[PDB]
Amino acid sequence: CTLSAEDKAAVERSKMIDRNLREDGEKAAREVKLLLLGAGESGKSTIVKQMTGIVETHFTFKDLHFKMFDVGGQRSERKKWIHCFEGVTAIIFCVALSDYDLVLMNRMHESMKLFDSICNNKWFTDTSIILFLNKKDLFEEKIKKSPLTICYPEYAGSNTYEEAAAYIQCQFEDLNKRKDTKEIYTHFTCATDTKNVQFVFDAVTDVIIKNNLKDCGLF
Amino acid sequence: QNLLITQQIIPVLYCMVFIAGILLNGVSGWIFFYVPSSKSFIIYLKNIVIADFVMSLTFPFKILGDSGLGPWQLNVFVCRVSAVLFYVNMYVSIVFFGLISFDRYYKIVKPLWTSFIQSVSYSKLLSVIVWMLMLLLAVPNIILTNQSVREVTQIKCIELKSELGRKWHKASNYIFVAIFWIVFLLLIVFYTAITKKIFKSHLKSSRNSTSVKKKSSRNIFSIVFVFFVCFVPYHIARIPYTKSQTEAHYSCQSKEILRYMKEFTLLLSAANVCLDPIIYFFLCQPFREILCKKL
Amino acid sequence: DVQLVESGGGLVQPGGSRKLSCSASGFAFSSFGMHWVRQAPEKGLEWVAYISSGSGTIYYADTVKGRFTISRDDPKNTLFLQMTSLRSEDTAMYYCVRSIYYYGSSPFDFWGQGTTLTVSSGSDIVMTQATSSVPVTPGESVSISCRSSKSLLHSNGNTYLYWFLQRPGQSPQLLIYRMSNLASGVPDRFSGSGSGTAFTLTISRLEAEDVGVYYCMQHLEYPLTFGAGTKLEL
Amino acid sequence: ASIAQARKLVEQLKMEANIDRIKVSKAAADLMAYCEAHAKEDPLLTPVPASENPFR
Amino acid sequence: LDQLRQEAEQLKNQIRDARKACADATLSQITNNIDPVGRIQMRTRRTLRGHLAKIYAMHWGTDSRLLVSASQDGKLIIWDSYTTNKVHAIPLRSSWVMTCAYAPSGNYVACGGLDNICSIYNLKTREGNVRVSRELAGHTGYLSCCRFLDDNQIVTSSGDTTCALWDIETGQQTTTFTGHTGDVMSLSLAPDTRLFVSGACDASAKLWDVREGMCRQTFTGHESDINAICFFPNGNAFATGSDDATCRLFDLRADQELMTYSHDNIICGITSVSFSKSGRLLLAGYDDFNCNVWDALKADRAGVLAGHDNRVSCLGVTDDGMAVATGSWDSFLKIWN
Ligand SMILES: O=c1ccn([C@@H]2O[C@H](COP(=O)(O)OP(=O)(O)O[C@H]3O[C@H](CO)[C@@H](O)[C@H](O)[C@H]3O)[C@@H](O)[C@H]2O)c(=O)[nH]1
Repeated sequence: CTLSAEDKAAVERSKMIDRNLREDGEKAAREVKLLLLGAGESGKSTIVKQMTGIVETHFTFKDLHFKMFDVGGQRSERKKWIHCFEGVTAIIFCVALSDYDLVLMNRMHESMKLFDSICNNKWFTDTSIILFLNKKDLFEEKIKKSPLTICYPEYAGSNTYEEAAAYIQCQFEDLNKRKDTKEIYTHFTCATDTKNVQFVFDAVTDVIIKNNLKDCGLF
Repeated sequence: QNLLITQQIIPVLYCMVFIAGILLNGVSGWIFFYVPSSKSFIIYLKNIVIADFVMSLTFPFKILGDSGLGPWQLNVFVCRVSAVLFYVNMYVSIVFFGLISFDRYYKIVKPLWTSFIQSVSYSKLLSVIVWMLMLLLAVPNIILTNQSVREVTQIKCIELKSELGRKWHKASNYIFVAIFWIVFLLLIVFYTAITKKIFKSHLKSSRNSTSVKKKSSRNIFSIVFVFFVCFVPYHIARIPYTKSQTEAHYSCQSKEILRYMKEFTLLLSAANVCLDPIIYFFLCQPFREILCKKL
Repeated sequence: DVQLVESGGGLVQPGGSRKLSCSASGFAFSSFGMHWVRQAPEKGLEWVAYISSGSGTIYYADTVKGRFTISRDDPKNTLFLQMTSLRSEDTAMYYCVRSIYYYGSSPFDFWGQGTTLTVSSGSDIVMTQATSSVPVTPGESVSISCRSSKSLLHSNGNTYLYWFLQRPGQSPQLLIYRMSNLASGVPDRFSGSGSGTAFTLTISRLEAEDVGVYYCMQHLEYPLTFGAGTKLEL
Repeated sequence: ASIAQARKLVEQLKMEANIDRIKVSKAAADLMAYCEAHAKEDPLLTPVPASENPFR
Repeated sequence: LDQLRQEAEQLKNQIRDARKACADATLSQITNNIDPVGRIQMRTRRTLRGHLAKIYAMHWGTDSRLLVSASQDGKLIIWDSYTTNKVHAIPLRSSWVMTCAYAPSGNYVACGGLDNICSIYNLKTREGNVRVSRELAGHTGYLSCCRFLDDNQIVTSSGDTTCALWDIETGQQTTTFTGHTGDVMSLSLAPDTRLFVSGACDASAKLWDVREGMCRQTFTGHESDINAICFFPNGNAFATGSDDATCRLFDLRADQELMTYSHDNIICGITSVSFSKSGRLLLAGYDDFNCNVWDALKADRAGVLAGHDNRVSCLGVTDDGMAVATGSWDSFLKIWN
């Protein structure tokens, strides 16, 4: 019927390729896409250890396959490839707490600027940003000798680890201009902590439930 | 009662329902023609809008028959063809609501069974076999009347069906009521499980978690409430009416009151046609995106 | 590199059953269609069967339909041909032929070694060879002519004619696919031309490496038929 | 570092300075002539009938 | 330092003065005597489906029938455009590809992206499966564009503000083109494959010589990042699409911008630029989910292609000018005739 033997066999090959691509897409749909971001050596390598231009790390936890993509070392215009990560399930933004008292302009100021740019851009208008505050032990060690007023002159609190950490977390979360649609998950880690993967698991579970609600015509 | 409910209020309310639903479902189908079939939910919504549009097309025949202004030989066509088609569309819409509820349950709760019924790959086959099953079930209701009118001025539909026709009408209506009730129970349990999963989902976060929970719970509650108030009275009043039109153990006053109740409840079920676009299609992301890009 | 090793041949009593096997290596057997082709000790015009990639479509010859069966096993990369109630006409050498199908592909490019199986004692388009034995001299140009019952040109502009060369003691190799395209590894001395019904294969500067029997095959219709075979001598 | 980059930029600008530039009235005329000459061989500019259209 | 800067400023002023002196007329006022092309009504003839993510690049084959495309799902699909059949499907090691090329002979395909690596896959393998033939590495930025220059060598542009001509057989950078101060986002090889124009994020394009390796010319006038570039069919001119809603046609001989294609109703970026066979029509893909066909000689918008529901990332025209293939972020390809 209008098709020759070779044409029909080529159509069959195309159908087989369609089936293979559908299977691959179904397999990739359930994978948790994570975008790892940070201002530098804030602890992205440390997070990757316990969990070229783009570094892909695939790991399975509690029957979920996470693919974390690290864009460190790209050194090019970030605005030219962030749209590639529009469909990324969650963004792990790592901030070095001990970098509050360091400078390159304060290092924490640059980290906050990067967080504001990533969170408030058009491509991540609804993508959840789980935030890690690494080097909490170093921050507690150097918070008694180096007051937070160096980085945050408006900090009216005392030189206590809990108060300073809460203030820094609140300042980072206040950069979100879409709090109604985007949720920021804040976690504190020091080194080789096994709770980081559990916190990421819970955050991505909530994100996956919300996305399933959206895709079912229910949210 | 007579000549004021059946002939005056029922046609007016039905033509209001028609002027709403016909336009709403025409726009919805025009938008869905451009919506890609990316998932089972999309094709279920397309089947639902098709059924709603066919119900809207059926409505003018009913409103012209009940009003009593049309030809005396048009009520036969209304009950023989248009009414059966309307019931077919209503029940395929009900079972597709049940299928949507099951798909949402499987996608959200993430059960442990090997594979889901209404699986997306076979969802098209499921939809076509559901359509064929309902059409074959109600086809004798069209092809087994085959009886003369014998009263042009007053047409009683059950009086123009054969003995086998009457028996099949009774059995078919009974099993439509049964299939609706089991679909409603499945929908209730599926949506209750979905709500329980949602309320157990976000436990630590706030602000956004509250908004997500409120929106999802409001959508689920609106769906179940509309389904209830649009279908439950009809299928609690249909069986007494079905045995009223088929048995002589009912008095004239009881027959009339049951006919009025059935007519009003079917009016509610018909208004569900115009309610459907704002509860199901609007929440669909591709449908809303395509509709909002027109202007 | 690419290899299709056949096994399972031998002597079979009439009415018996035999399972010929073809082990594939050096190529992605899963994505390749596989044909079973029969070379009689005298004719060699018979194509037995064909299985598509993934076993989606399976075709048999009219002589073997309902009698033979062809199957494939991709994980072990093997092609099986099970034959029941064998007849004396099945005494021949069987080849498993690699055949991929896409736009610009080269089907029937590689043929297996083949196994000899000896059995004890109308609507199909036919391809005819204009000659059987052609006395040739190296360094000259030789034209092999073939004719077809029906036009091989299709509505898509493709003429599905294949020219194969079978050397003495060697399996046939694809020279020309689709009547105009040179197969990989075939020297440019071979050219193909046609007008839909009559076709000519021209060889320029003939050598001793292309002396054998030349076969023409059609792929327009599912029952694949071969030519009588033009043999070149000296 | 800065001196070398400045020298390289100056050399590049000097190399780009001594080039033969034709008038815009000439380049535009040449482009228009090329467009007119190949106008009859443009399926997009002049739609091809479905008989000779391979995408119908 | 200061003296070198002053000399560079003087050289730039001399360049501007020469360009002004050689600009005796303008293309718009020269092509005022030719009849307009009318209304171009292109209806989508083919619709290719099967990509599971946003399509970022496509490239037509020289036979005007094969069409390679790359998606962010990690798939490089080669289509038979005539029958909408998937000739090939290549899984990629990195799913962040944003460019793809089709070899003029058709024996090879290319891809690249955030992995900073250009992967060349052989299509005519004897094993019958498309396996990666070469893995060119050395770029420190994302591979934004790549164009084949015969089978043995290929021209690529990266996000580290550099382009590179690579010898595929040896895998080494035969030539490195440096001088862009912004990330190069597009490439275009001349019909004779001796010169090529590359537009970068520095709001500038550069005409480079493949053999010499030196920057032949520099073109400026765009107000934002240039994302698309394409030679005129004659090869003496090219067109650039930039982030600001305007295309610009420059001429190599005049070293000036001949035409500007912009509309007040458009405020979105331009992702792709291509010409027709005769060069009369300039087709530009925009971020408004629609493509615009302008009269290149008259700067009038000849028509609109409005079949894509998402951003039209990639666009191409066949070598015979028969059809135009536009791939968008909606994971669909559309072939218009
Ligand atoms: O679940 C059902 C029930 C009935 N039918 C058939 O559809 C027709 C509808 O009749 P029925 O459901 O018994 O409604 P009635 O009350 O008999 O309705 C008739 O009389 C009404 C006024 O009393 C009019 O409004 C209707 O148009 C007319 O069909 C009958 O022939 C049935 O055979 C179905 O297909 N499915």
